[PDB]
Amino acid sequence: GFPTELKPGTNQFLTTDDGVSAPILPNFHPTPCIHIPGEVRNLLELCQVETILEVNNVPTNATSLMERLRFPVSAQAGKGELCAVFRADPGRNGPWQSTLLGQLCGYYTQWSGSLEVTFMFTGSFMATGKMLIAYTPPGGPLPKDRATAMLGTHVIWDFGLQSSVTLVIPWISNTHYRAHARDGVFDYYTTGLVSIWYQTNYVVPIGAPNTAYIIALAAAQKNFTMKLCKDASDILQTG
Amino acid sequence: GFPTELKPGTNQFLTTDDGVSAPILPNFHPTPCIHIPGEVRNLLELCQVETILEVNNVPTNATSLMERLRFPVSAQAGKGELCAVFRADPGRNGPWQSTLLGQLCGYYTQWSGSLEVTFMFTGSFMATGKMLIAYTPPGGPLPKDRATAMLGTHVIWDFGLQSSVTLVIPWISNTHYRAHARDGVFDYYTTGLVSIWYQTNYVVPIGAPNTAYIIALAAAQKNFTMKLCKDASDILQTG
Amino acid sequence: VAQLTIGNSTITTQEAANIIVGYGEWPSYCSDSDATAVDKPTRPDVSVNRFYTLDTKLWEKSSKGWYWKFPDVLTETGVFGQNAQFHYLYRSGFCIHVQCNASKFHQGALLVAVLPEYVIGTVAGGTGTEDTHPPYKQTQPGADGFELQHPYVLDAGIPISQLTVCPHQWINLRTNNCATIIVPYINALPFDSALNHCNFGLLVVPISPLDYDQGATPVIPITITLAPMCSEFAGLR
Amino acid sequence: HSTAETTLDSFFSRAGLVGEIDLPLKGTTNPNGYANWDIDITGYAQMRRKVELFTYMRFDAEFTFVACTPTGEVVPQLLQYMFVPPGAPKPDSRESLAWQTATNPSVFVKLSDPPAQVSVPFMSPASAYQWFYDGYPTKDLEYGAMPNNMMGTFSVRTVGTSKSKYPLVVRIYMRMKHVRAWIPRPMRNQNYLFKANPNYAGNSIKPTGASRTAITTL
Amino acid sequence: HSTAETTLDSFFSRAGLVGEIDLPLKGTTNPNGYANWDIDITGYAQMRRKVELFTYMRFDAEFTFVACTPTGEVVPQLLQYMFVPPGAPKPDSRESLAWQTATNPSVFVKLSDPPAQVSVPFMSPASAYQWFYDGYPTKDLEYGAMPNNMMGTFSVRTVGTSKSKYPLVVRIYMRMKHVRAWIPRPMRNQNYLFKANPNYAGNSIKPTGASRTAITTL
Repeated sequence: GFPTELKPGTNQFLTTDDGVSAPILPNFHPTPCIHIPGEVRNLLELCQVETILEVNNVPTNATSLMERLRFPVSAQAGKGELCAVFRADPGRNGPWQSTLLGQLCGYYTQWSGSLEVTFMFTGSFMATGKMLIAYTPPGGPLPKDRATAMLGTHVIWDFGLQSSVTLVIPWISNTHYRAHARDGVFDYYTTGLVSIWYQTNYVVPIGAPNTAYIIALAAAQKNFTMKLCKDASDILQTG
Repeated sequence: GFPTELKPGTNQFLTTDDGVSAPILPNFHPTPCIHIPGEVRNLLELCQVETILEVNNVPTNATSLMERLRFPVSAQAGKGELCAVFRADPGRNGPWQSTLLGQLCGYYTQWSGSLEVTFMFTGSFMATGKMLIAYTPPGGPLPKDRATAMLGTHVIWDFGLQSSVTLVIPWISNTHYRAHARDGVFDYYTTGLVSIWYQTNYVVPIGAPNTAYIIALAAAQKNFTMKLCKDASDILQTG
Repeated sequence: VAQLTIGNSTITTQEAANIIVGYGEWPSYCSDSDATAVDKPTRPDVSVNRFYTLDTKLWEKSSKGWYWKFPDVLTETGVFGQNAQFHYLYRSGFCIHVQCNASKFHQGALLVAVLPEYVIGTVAGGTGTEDTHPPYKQTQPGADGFELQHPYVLDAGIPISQLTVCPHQWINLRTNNCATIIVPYINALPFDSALNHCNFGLLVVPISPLDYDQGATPVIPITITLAPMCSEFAGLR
Repeated sequence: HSTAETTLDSFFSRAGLVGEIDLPLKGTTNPNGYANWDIDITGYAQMRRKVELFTYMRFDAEFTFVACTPTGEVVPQLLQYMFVPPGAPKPDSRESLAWQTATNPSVFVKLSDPPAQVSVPFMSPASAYQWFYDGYPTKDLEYGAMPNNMMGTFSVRTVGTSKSKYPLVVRIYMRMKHVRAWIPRPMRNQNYLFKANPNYAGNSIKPTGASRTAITTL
Repeated sequence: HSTAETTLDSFFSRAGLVGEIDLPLKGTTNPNGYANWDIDITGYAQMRRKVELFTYMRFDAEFTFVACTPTGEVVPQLLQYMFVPPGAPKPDSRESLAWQTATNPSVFVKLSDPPAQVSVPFMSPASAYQWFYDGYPTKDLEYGAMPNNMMGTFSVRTVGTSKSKYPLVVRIYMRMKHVRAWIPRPMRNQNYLFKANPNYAGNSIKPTGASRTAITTL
């Protein structure tokens, strides 16, 4: 015959070896693939979709779960008051878990790209005012007050003019490794922060509700990426 | 020699692997194939052949078995009366078992195509009358009477004019799977139905028999097909 | 503002807000080289394809949300429900239009999305040990629709917070009132049953609750008007 | 700069464990030295939720068989793995004639011989496997049942007329290949209760993710 | 749209079981640790009726041998499979010189070695194997006897001068390849009684298929 020497790894079964195997049904002609709308090809398509960010992830009472989707603003809040705050940690617990992006980050170990949060005011049409939305890069501590946050990368939002506004998070990178307990977790540290302060108070004419809610929607830019498939889940197929 | 690694499936015997094996008699020159009439190449050739359909599959009495091949029409039958009925189920029990098509469907699991039944009046030449032949697609219940069947896809047949007539069954598809008892059977459901009613009565002059028979012949169109070889039989080679 | 007509149906609607053509595809027909090229499938144009205006649902502060099934919603309604029933197969695209009528003194936000193969899952007894299957009134509510009981998980164990991944459109009272969506035929087969399979379900839920000061109308009428696109049928019975 | 890892195929590759057969000598479990395993890709826990991200899918499966005694030992015993396509009858006994029906692919291999491995095609008579079906097949218990999603059964047994001399354990891995998916949908956020439907616990309805005290504290 | 499966070759492929040799230690069956098997393709029950659909046929056969002890065990025993072409003399004993006649192809293999496998040509001196012969070879018992349809004999035995130490069982599979058929004919609708002729039971003459009550009821 033809001279050969078998090399180590012969007869082994690698769960990730993508070789070919013998077709059980050689003659079978599987029913032809026809056209179906919205085919997905690469998960990052999904990551660029706006999902509701449960910033108000505080109520747990079963019947108030719908409340996590929206946080509110009211007349009672005085100028300068801090409305709300959260981090730019897509994969870690908290707000991002609600977004689709967050859930997909979970099947991966590393990632990086620019994010993008959009705020939607759902209050009465007659209401007006200004909100200051500031981003404090990783490391920078949550600004003491409105004015100090006013010096950072911020955006004055007048929902009297535009009902929507989108903020871009320049960058977030879950790359810095951590071996705490005895379980190694490739964690953030890049917990960028997004604060939101009442630049002015909530103003309304008689006849309009003195409270309104807002909805956070997030997605990642086209420059987003992920690495290291890592299946992990609390939800599994029960016996 | 030449470096090689054996992959799983090595040394296995697949009853369907169509590889090559060593010729026991290398020098032997087998007697040359000469020309023989009517060579068959693909079974579907056979399926397009007209075979007698035992519509009248009722007598079992050994000496009356020849009766299954033909059903009759007579003077006694009044206008509108239902002469006969059956389904368009090539592979299932009943009438189709007699046709060659039926028997071939048995060695296969799935199939689909247009069928074609031809009726032959074998009565006296002096007889005349009309028969209504209607097809009720799958789902549609056997028409109550002649008139309601008259509204469906039908054909008035005057055997006073033409002794033959051929009906086409647009489509039949044994594709809908069924796991009843604990034995999974890819069954019809497409039991299309073919009804036949005495549009007019049987008319004859003195001297001619008041009964005549008819013969059903079926085959499938050229658009017929079958899938999944499945050997099955009640008749086997005895010990 | 202007009014469009399709036969005997004439709706008064706004010029042309942003429409959402689900999955970037337009409800088209199906060519001759298919599964049933013999039983040439008749395509309704006349009355069958026009503007149906379903029984308006009333938005409330406590409203949890609503959903209808397709084509179920219409198999009861008019000459279209006529075809869907006495016919063997069906494929059809849809133009859905949803509008509210509220004063500039009401506030709210309704997410309106379409979800293929919307399979309802009930509570399962409560403790999780009862294999109770959703009724027929819950699986195919008709033209009255049905109310969610667990909006957060869309009565099916899925976050609504992620429903935007489906052909959706928003209706924020302080900006718009009408939302429109074009839906193509979506199924693993060219044709299918119109009474057994509901290719999809229209979802409309209050993400930001309805609100107003005492004295303003307490219920905001939501009017769903919809029209069949390139609808086809085969095998009459 | 590359995004090869975020593709469908990349996401669904890897041969996961989806089945495990026990063939004890003395036992309540599979007493006839044989077993039938209807192909369930949910066999790998993590799987269900991953696929249930899409409405429709299509793919081929590569099966690799790992057999040994409970302690993971290798012994001189021959085995028959039979694949009964959907629609074909599974063996009711250790001598059912199904074991010899040519139309049921079978593969033989010694425990010593490395893993057995075969590819199985896209069976479904439909254009795609569909994880969700909003209807019934022509209040009911047939709701959400798309049967045309059956891949088939795998029948395993010791070769020979007599019971095997050793206690055996077969493990079935499955790599999904050539994947295509359509219509993406909300990621299951509630615990699964049944293998058939999406029903959840209406008491234990938990918030998608970790909660906190105030919306002003981190 | 494709009709590859309905071809002759497709229909007749698959290696079916057509033979089984028993070589017990203590026994009434094959007491001399050897056996002769004249090639019968009817060995696979289902076969007879399938081929008897045609009048004439032609083909090659691929034989695969499966040997083990009754429990399907593998043991260190060597075996000789001898093919005696038609016209060649089969061995009358475990020491017949036929076993050593070069003109009788023989193949040796250990039970451990995977299945033995060889192809056998279209033997027949005629242009085709013919399942039906309406005559006699130059009331009789030679009716329907087309002898020129013999493929040959397969003689099996344990290697060595002495009986084997183990009880053995050989199984012979046969895949038919390169098939050509002529003159199709009515599908046997009655039960077979003999391997030679088409004789049937003249009392038990059953209707081709399932009967019903009236021709107006379904």
